[PDB]
Order: sequence, then structure tokens, then C-alpha cells
Amino acid sequence: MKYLPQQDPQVFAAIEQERKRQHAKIELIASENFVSRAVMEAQGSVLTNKFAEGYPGRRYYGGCEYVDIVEELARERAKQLFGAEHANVQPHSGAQANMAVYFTVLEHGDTVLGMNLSHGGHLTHGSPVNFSGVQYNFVAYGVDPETHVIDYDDVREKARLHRPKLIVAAASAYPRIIDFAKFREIADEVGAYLMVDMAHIAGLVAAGLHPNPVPYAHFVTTTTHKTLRGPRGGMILCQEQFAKQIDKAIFPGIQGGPLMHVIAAKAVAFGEALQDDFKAYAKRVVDNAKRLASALQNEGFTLVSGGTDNHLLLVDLRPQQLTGKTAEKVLDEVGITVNKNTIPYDPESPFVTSGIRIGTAAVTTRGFGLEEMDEIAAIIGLVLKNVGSEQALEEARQRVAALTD
Amino acid sequence: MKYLPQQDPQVFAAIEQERKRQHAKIELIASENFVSRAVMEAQGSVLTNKFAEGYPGRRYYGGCEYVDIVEELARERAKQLFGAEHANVQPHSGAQANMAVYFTVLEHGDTVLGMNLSHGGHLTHGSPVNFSGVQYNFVAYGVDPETHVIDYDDVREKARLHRPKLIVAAASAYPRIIDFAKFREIADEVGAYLMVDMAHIAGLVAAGLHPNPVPYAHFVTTTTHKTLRGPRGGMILCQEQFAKQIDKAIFPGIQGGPLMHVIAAKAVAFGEALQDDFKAYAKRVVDNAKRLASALQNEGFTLVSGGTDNHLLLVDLRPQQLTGKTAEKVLDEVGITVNKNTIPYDPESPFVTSGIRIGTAAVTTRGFGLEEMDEIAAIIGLVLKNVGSEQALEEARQRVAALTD
Repeated sequence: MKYLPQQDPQVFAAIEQERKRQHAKIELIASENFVSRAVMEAQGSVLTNKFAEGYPGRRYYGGCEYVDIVEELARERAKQLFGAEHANVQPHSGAQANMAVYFTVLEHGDTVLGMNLSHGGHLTHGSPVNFSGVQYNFVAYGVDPETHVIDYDDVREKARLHRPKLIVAAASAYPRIIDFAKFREIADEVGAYLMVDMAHIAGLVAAGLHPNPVPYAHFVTTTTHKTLRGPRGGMILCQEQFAKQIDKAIFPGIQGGPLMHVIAAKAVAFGEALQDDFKAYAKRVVDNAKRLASALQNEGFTLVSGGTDNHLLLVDLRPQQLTGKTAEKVLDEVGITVNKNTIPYDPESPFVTSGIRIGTAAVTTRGFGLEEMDEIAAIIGLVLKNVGSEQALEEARQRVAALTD
Repeated sequence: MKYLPQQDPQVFAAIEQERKRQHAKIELIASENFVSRAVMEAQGSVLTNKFAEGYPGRRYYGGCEYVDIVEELARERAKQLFGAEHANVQPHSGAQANMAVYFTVLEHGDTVLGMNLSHGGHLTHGSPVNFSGVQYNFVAYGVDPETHVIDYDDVREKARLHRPKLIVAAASAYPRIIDFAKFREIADEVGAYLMVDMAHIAGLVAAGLHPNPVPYAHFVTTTTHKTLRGPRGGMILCQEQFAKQIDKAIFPGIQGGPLMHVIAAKAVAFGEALQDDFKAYAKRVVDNAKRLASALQNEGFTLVSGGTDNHLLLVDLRPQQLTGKTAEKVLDEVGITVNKNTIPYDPESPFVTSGIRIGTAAVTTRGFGLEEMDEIAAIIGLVLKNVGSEQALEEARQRVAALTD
């Protein structure tokens, strides 16, 4: 940086702390990643100066000839990556992408069926303190209490009883592959639309490592920043038949001017994801998660669903008589970043929890491999088995530092 | 840029076109501006990598120690700039800021009173194709048909007849000072909340050049990118009594993770606005708009309300028998960027219009002064009086190029 250090010492000092923090810590928050320098440069571009309400070639303001090219690059690359007929790359966030889909097909008070929030569903899939649960009548399907896999008969029964207008599939904390074909079969049986929120797994989908919801879902929403490794923002994919309605839902429906610099950054990230090396990266993410899961089991931890098919895993801490809150706190003390997370049928509140969620996308981006997974698991074992030993915690701290260099 | 040119030639070429376009054209879109290099650097920072759901010291995810400092710098600087008791700097956009305020105080179907969209009100102030007009029952007050100033007796009558729960003041295309004290008096009479959307005039407010709505309004919303000259995004100001509710409306109500890099950029812009030179800048904006208005009148143009008190003006093209659409198109041909805009009581649709809106914030940032205003007015006269003369248009083109160098 050249100008910020002189103009704003306070903001610069804080940014520099954060940059150094990102290097020093072992980032295991499953939604986190590190974007490329190219993505950052796009975000830091003069495109922030352009008002571009509307869509490419159909803007409400002049001078958009070049931001149109950028937005179309994002849309066409997204379509290539996911085999979708239409992309809307304007959503400011995953929340706004979901909000727009709801606005498109639902009226206030309509019934929607989503994944139980305490079994892995997202806030925007029906929390009663979120617009989703306040605006629409959400009902929930669950995972099996033993296997922790989505109970498709429960999805079906809930669908048939409640007659939702919309079914939502996808999750913030579900470690197994989701069967989109079964979701669409159930949607078809009850005459509901199917929306898949693939935010967590979008990079894995792009890489052919998780089944693609696009052929099965009427609408697919996603963030651009988790396993997709792009800038923070949202996107909607759909078939050409819904394109006009979806686009109108985003503008003039729920947003105004798009963030053209972020859309440039989206184009860049999609460009990266189209490359062979991104596919290799995504495979390492999944391989690393499997290895980490196995190594954690070797340390004596129980995992929700008994492992993982994707980038993330959940540790059920009940055997260790620990809460997720306690585990999160002590891991923070040694430089490992996780989050407390409800496990299915959790006896604790979502503010305490019986689990921690762990993901490998960020450490994989840093170049961590199988050996590092073994060592991360060993450090987690050392820490969680010795929460009262400052010597153990100091050893852990030193081992974390050895990993991050 | 270092990495983007190598990684993504297509995106880079388009960005470079846009950068050169920004230099070459005379940008008169009233909502447009040019941010500092420091603001851009903040947006292009590693803060895009941080998930930070929640608020400073009350986050739902670990590792936020430094992004907390950034967010608090934005909040404290905003409070200093506007004398507000509370700031929420998380809104992704002006639309989301407004959406959050509505979510805080209204239920689905509640009546809201806003400025007539065809007299200067914004899309999010009740358009029937926007969530505002779909979710809530909007009624409108108008400007006087002769003076084009808000008719405060009409505000009062509409308030008393319709009994809105919320009154909205502020505008996308209103060239005169808004009387917030009268709005609050009317709100008080009918027991309504008052929300002021100061997006257009926020920089002028910060500089003491427009009355501050903060003392009068229960909620003040704004964008950070118009006359405030910051990154693209939203903000809400309110008294401490509504702080908790407003914050909950943004998260978990309507958004999820905030854009921490954009929030850094907000802090930077607020830092700039606190400086003496920003006050001098804002005065030049208003002086330039007055001079441009006067010079346009000298060319024989009629202005809505007969002039301006702020950064923007509206030309009523009816005397010239031109539509806003025709004027916008031909000005685009010579390198002047304006937008067609409905004028009060416009006989034309909002897609054709009888006006063009013009603002001086962007050209002022480029260092244009009174002499440049005279020349811009003269070029506009040359063009609009000779729409069928390619020679006139070429002369205009050359004069535009002389201004932008």
C-alpha cells in the first residue's frame, strides 16, 4: 500500500495487524479462505466510482460500456463453471441472494421447508430473528439421530404435511453430500420450487467434487467467498425461464446500484476456478478434510456423521465432557481458529453448543497437506485433553507457530 | 496494479478502459464521485478474508480483534461527523440501510409516507416494483406545482389522513434544502417515526452546508458514496435508544457477514470528511452547482425550483421541446454524462421524462471551478440548441476534451 499509510495511520495499523494475524493463526473456520492478489486488486479498482443500476446493455445510467463487459465476463464465466443457463452476479451477499429468490416466488406468509438450523441449516433458511423466519412460515426437516445424514423420508413427510411453496436444500454445517435429485423428486411430488443454497460447497461443485445442484434446482444461490475462494458477495443461478424474474427481484426488487469492483473481483475468482489448478486445489481441500477427520478420530474424537464428504467436519465434544464454547476459547489461546457449532440434537443452546466446526479450505490455500492435517489433529488432541495445563497449551502454541512459520 | 494484468487480461483491459473513461468524460450524474487512492487501497485489502458476523466485541466468530478496531473507527468517526449517538456501518448499500430501518419499526402492510417518486423520492421510498412498495403501504407527498418546493401542508394532510407509522424525508432529485424540523413536527402530530434518507446530501451535512437531520430524525440512513465521497455502501445513524434494535435489524435481521474491507474504506472516507479540506471541497460543490445553475439560466434553460441550494439541479426541457431521453443521448455523444430525470408533474413517462439531472460533486473533486461551470453550461447550450448539427456536436466534443485535458 502506498497512500493509506500516509492518509490514515490508524486504519493502516489495524489492517497490518489483521494481515499478520491471517499469517500467524491456523484458520479452521469452515467458511473462511484467502483470495488471490488479483482478486484484491479488482476490489481495490476505480470501478467503485461507477453507478450501474440495471443490467448489461440495459442500464438506467450512461457510461456503463466497460463495466458491462466486466459484469458479462462474471456472468458468462459463472455459467461455464456451473453449467447454468442464467447468472445474476449482483447480489451484495449470500443473504441478499436468498432474499431475492424468496422475493421472486413467495408472498408474505407462504410456507417454506428448510434444513433444521440446529442440524446444519443457515440463518437465512428460516431463523425467527432473521427476515426469512419473520416474513415466511418456515418448517424444518432433520438429520437422522444416529447417522446425522439428512432424513429424506422426513424431508418428504414435512413437505407433504405442510405443503410448502418452496423447499430449501443446503447447509452451513453439513459434512456429507446432499442428494439434490431426491430433493427435486420431493419438490415435484408436492408442487414446490426447489432452491439450493450451495454457498459452502460452491468451489467443490465447480471442481466436480460435489454433485451439481444446477440441473435439479429451479434456483441455486451461493456466496462467492467460501470454497469458491472469491470476494465476499452473492450470486444466483437459474434456468432461462426464471432469468427475467430473478433479475427484477435483485433490481428494482431488493437492491439498487451493484458493487461493480466486487463484480470485477467475482469475474477474476471465476476465471481462477475455471483453471486446472483450482480443480487440484479443491481436491486437496477434500483430501485434507478426510485426512483431518481420520486423524481426529485417531486422537479419540467423535465426528458428527462419522466423517466428511466435503471441506468440513463437526466434532461432537460430549465424550470429552466439553462444550463447543470451552473448546473454541482454549483453541483460540493457542492460535487455532474454530467455531463452536450446534451438533444435531444438541442438549446445549446454540450459544454454548456441544461441537466445534472445522474446515480445510483456508489452510489448503496456504499449502497445508496431509502431514499438516495429522499435526493439526495432534495439536487439537493435546489441547482438548489438557485444557487445565498451561504447559500443554504452550507446547501447542509452539507447534502452531512451527506450522505457520 | 501488479497481479491482475497477468492473471486476468480480459478483466484488466476492461478496468483500464473504465479508468480512462472516468478521466475523459465530464461526469455530471449527481450521485457520482471519485474516491481517494487511500479509500481504494482499504477496499483492496486482506480484510475481505475476514468473517465478522456480529458487532465489535460481540462477534459470533473468533479472530476479530483487529477488524473490531476498524469497525469502531468507522462508527466513532461517523458519530463525530454527524453528531449521532449511534452508527451502524454494516449496511451493504443505501437500499439495505433503508430496508433495515423499515424492518425495525414496521410490520408487513404498515402505512408509510414518502416523497412522491416522480417529484424526487427514491425507489426504496415506496416504488411498487421495489420491496418498499410491495411490503408496506406507501402514500406520497408532493412539491408545489409552481415553486417545486416540498409542500409541507401536503406532507401534513397526507400524514393526518393516512396515519402512517413512519414518515420518510429525503430525495434522489430534490435541489432545495429539506426542512427536517417541519417533518419532525408533522411526525409528532400524527405519532409517526421520522426517517431521513440523506444519501445525496450526506457530504454537505458533514460540511455544515445543509441542515443536519440527526437532531430531528429517529433514524437517518445514507449511502457512503455520493457527496460523502466514500466507498459504495450504506450506514444508519440513530439515538442510543434505538441502537440495539437497529443493530439487530442489520444482523441477524437482514444481512449476515459485513464487508470488513468496505467498512475499512468507510473509516477512511469519514477520516477524510473530518478534515478542513473536505469542508472546503463541499463548499466548492455547492458554489459550483449555484454557478452552473446560473450559467444554465443565462443560456436560456429553465430549472426545476428556479435553481439549487445543494449539489444538484434539474433542467426542465419543455421550453426547448426536448425530452430528457433525447438530451441524455445527445450529451453522451459529446462526452457529457447526465441522466434523464422526471421533473415534478412531468407529462412524460419516467422512461422518457422532460428533464435532465445534473450534479457537481464529481467535477468538483476533479478540481473544476466557476470558470469550468460557465463552460459546461455553454457546451450544454451549444448541444441542446443544435441537436441536428454534427458540426455543433464536434465543436462540443472538442470543448469537452479541452476541459478534461
